Amino acid sequence: VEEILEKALELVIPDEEEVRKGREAEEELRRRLDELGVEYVFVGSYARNTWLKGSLEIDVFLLFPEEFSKEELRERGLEIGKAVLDSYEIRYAEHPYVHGVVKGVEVDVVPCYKLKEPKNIKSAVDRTPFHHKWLEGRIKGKENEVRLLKGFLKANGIYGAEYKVRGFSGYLCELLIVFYGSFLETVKNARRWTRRTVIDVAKGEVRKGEEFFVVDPVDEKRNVAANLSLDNLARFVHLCREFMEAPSLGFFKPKIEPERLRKIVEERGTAVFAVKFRKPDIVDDNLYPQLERASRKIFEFLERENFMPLRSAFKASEEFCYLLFECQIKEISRVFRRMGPQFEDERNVKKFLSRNRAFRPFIENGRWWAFEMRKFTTPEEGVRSYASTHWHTLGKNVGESIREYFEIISGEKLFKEPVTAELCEMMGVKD
RNA sequence: GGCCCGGGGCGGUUCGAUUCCGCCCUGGGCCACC
Ligand SMILES: Nc1ccn([C@@H]2O[C@H](COP(=O)(O)OP(=O)(O)OP(=O)(O)O)[C@@H](O)[C@H]2O)c(=O)n1
Ligand SMILES: [Mg+2]
Repeated sequence: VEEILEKALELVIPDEEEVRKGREAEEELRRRLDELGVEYVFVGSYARNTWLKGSLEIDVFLLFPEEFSKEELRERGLEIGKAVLDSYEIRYAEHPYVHGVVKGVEVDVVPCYKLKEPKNIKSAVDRTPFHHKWLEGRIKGKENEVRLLKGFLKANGIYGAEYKVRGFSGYLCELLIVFYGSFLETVKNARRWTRRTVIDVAKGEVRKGEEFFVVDPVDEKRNVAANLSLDNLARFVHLCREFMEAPSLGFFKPKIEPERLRKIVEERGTAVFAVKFRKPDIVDDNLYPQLERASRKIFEFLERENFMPLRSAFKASEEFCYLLFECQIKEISRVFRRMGPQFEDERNVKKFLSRNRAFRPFIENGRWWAFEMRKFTTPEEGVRSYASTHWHTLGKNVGESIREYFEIISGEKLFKEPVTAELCEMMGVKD
């Protein structure tokens, strides 16, 4: 360990050239903003020197009086953001902000209400400046520890808190370091975390609760780890146990033949198909929760129709989106048996038998049963039907897109699509 | 936009639904975009 972590610092700590570049960009931002005479404050990992090597992104916050309208914040904010960046892009889900570059560095110009007491927030990001003040004096000296933690989560796919990841936010990493004292202590204790572990940083306590909860020092009602999924919490805990057991530098390093994949699927004997549709032109933060719903809704449909679904997944390229499925049943019989009433109450038995049927119901164990016919005998046939009539329940945007067009890609043609990596992961193909 | 909790109308399926699949309207929270 001791040694491994030393080498690890070389992958997480920014070199003197990247730091300079960030400082050079910092000064430029101040000079441009001072010329406008705007009120701003630097926050985030850049401000606390906790940003991960190769992930430099400066956060500048524009402070506005709380009396201001949210519309005003949006208009003035974007006005200032655009006038201060070399080039910019504007694309958000709810809270507005401008993304750009200043002297080769990524920058986020974010508008927010300058308040006192983060109790009742007015804009989604009002806590941020307060997180900064709380951390400034506590994280000073332990920033390399935060970086190891970030580099660890990043190299293993659970670093972002955004929906595409559902992992650990940067701020959460910093609270953990403040709570445990170091990357190693965090990892040692995380091995004992549970799905009901509550970490109260301000109280310096860990208690049992109703769900994994990391209390914000700035607001006790805020769960800093709110969007961390159970499975990612589990992957982290399991990763911590492995790292302690066999301390490797590979834990900080970021981690196939389409013809091989065909052989594998052939050997598994499963039904592997995908629902393909055009990708809605919307933010990742809106797209993903929809693909998750769409993916889940179809998966549940496949389970109640007895196709015995194994797993589902999804891929979103720039063109299309794909919802992936694997089922144990490639084809089921046309008939099935519907349970009827007990022979005892004749009223319902009469109604049951009056039903026009093709085979005539029988008695088994004191109750009537009837052979009914399915409307589809293959997983693909059912999904084609489901997705055509229930598109409205597949997410607001993903559902409307599927309404205007979708297709079921199966067999040979499916391995030609940009989903091969996703399938391998989904099927547990190893090597 | 997604999730959670709660109201008020419906339709389909079923011998049988409040409870299965869905659809309108609506109240309150929460999360992602910093
Ligand atoms: N889900 C989020 C996202 C952001 N923030 C706040 O916004 C700040 C800036 O977050 P961001 O710029 O997204 O990342 P950093 O925290 O700066 O860390 P890094 O850029 O390395 O990801 C955080 O410090 C935190 O106070 C938060 O509380 N919760
Ligand atoms: Mg940043």
